[PDB]
Amino acid sequence: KTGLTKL
Amino acid sequence: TRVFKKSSPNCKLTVYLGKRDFVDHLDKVDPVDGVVLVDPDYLKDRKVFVTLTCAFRYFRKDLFIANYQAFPPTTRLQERLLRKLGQHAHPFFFTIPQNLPCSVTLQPACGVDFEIRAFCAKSLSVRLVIRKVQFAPQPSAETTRSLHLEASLDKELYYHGEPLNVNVHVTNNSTKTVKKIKVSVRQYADICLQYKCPVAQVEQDDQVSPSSTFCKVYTITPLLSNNREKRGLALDGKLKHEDTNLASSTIVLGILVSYRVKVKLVVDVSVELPFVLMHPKP
Amino acid sequence: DIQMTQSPSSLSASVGDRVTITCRASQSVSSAVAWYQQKPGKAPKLLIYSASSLYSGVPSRFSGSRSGTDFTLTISSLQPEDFATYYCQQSYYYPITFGQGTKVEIKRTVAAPSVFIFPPSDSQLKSGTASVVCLLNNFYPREAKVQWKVNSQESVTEQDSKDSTYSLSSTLTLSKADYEKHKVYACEVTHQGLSSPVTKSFNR
Amino acid sequence: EVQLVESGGGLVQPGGSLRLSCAASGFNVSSSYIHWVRQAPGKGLEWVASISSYYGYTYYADSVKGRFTISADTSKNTAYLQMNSLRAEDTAVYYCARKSMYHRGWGWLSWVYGAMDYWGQGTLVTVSSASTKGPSVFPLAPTAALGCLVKDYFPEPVTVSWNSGVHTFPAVLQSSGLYSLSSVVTVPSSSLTYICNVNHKPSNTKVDKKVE
Repeated sequence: KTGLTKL
Repeated sequence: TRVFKKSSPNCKLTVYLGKRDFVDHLDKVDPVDGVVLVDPDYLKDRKVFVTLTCAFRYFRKDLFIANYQAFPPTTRLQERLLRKLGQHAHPFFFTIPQNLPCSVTLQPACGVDFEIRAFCAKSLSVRLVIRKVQFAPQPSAETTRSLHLEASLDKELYYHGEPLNVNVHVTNNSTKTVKKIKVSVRQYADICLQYKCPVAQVEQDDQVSPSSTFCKVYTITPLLSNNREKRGLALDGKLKHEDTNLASSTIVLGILVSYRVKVKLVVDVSVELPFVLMHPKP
Repeated sequence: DIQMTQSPSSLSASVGDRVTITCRASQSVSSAVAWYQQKPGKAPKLLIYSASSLYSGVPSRFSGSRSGTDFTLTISSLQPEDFATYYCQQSYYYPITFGQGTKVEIKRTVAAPSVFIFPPSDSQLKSGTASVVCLLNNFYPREAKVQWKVNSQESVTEQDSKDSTYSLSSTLTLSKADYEKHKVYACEVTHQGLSSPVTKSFNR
Repeated sequence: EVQLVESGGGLVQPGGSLRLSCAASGFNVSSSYIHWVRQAPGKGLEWVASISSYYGYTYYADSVKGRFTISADTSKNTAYLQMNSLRAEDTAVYYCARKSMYHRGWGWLSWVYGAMDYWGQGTLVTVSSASTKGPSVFPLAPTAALGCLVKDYFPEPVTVSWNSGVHTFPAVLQSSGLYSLSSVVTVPSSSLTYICNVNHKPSNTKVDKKVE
């Protein structure tokens, strides 16, 4: 499912 | 700062997306810009495409489909996403036509949904569910049944959760005596390929005797608390089965949601007023 | 639940010091942490959310970060006004759980307890409950012990506002008959700043 | 501006009951998770209960599940916490705070339960099976120190005075239920008159003692 990394 | 990532079990294909709820400004929809980060060996000859779907359900009535060829190629957020990935990250850029049904469903799926599907194949996968939503940008009724009933609302646009005030004025000059007064909220959810819904009812045993004047403000508030067991209740867009609000009031093909306040004197003289129920731009 | 342990149980520091408090969660947390700077008596004030977000209005000297399940709160310059208790609270599951406080005291040169002792007056002995009182004033740091030699209620004041000092008072309450049975009473003060226990005594 | 007003704090015997009203200004009880927290005397906060009107979500701590019950009135924009079977351990100062459901970017974040960013002022909730009494004031006599021992009163506060060097020691709750305290001052033995004045407004008991 959807992960969530940084930018 | 933040970006939603989604890939396949193989993980060869990754989709990076800036937002997941695009505000319909009614003149420009936040463009669906993302980034496809592929491994060269897993596609070789076959191309990489991304599809924007606006499926209407109840029956998959896909009101819109658009395919964008991520590879071969055909925004600052995209720039920053790519600089961390290099060449084999390719952008895509979809534009939602303004004339689409906003994200809305029903409490039992059924309704409307947008979707970004990323797939690699030689000729025309990651399933990223987004939504299209809208922000919040003096009713008066008089009926001479004599039994004069007047009802007014302080303002037309109320945010979700915010309570609604109903100024009532009953000048009963007739021989009939009011037994009750009901200020009800009706949510009409028309499925266009219209059904009523009572969500809140402050029924008060306020009786106005002949040749009398009655005047006080009622406070009614539609909440999901007591609506949980209402089949076909229009709820806003559900990302991955979150818990959602009441379907906001559409501002005009899909499902049309309207909200009105009805003033009823159980003697029956009634009036009705429309109000708008969309969240405020935070 | 989630036993949101915190360390240290308490720490000392002067102006300009860099304090560091670690909030460790028994189970995995997902950036759901906040740090409340409860001043003495007042209501807790939010400092950190998302485990690293400086809450609006909190001075920039405060900061928080994450290194897994063990979040950290740091104060670049511990100002004279940044003296309170700091509770960490996971907002992920329910029931929410807070830390256990980490008082940020003041520091001063170790001082010895000026120890006085007080026997019950005649007025009290007439009533029927004799309450001897051992007062340990101007004693630093808080950690000290008082032993009663012949049912004690240490009444520890707060950090003295003049020079960062404590006043402690051990009250020993006894019945008239049992109090009269014995003759010699004494309170022994054992303090980290004391080379040896300071014993004070009196007779019935 | 956003504020919460906490009211309904007074004595109640153990096994009694109370009700605390948290009136919210600047926002609605339908777009916010309202949490009743508490702090015992000289301990750390503990989450008691928390509700959200829009979804009708109720959450209780394991220690106050069944004994406490929370709800809200959106018409009045207020949160009401009914406390039943109040015990001595339930004694505390009870605070009420809120977590805005906004700032998801668009709408409600039904699954944050975030940090409570606005607290009220905290109202003192007591529990005790005892009736108000007046303090008993005794003298403590021998840099000679001397003081007044003000014992067995109910409830706070006792305001002692002296006619510099005065250190009032936080009152403690004895086994019976009353509050005990001492108040001392150090003066040179060379000039060892001192009069201590104890005031107990709740029972309007005023005493004066002479120590020297």
